[PDB]
Amino acid sequence: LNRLISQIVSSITASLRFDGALNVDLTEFQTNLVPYPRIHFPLATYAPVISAEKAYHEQLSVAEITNACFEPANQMVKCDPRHGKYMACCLLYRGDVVPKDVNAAIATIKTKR
Amino acid sequence: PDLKNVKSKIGSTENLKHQPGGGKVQIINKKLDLSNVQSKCGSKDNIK
Repeated sequence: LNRLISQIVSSITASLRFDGALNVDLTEFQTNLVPYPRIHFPLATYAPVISAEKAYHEQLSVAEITNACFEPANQMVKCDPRHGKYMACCLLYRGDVVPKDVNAAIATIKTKR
Repeated sequence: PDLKNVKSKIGSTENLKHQPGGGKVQIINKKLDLSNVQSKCGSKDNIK
């Protein structure tokens, strides 16, 4: 549990430990995740979240991993976020990630309104 | 227990006076005055 928690915080601070295409500071978070100052506590997700046996039976694109982030079973807080209404989702990438397919993929989620 | 009164803090409940209100636009057009104008060649009266 403490090693998966680590991979979440590593990924949140990737943008300030190494260089990138779109570089999000820890001060930027409040301005996009907090719509009112006490409505300030977002739930966590990370993905892919698979073992070495599985990697070789699924497509691992920016499209696929961004689409899986929304699945209600694979949230790091045990609630069905369908019960409620999203206010702002902050999405944060790492690796072989071309911005055009970040734009496509996040567009597709909204397109599933 | 009893809570007597409690309310939300702070959003759309504190906005209900300020719309905001709109405005009005206008053209952006004129004329010119032609009342001074005569032709600058002028021989045909020389028939006199």
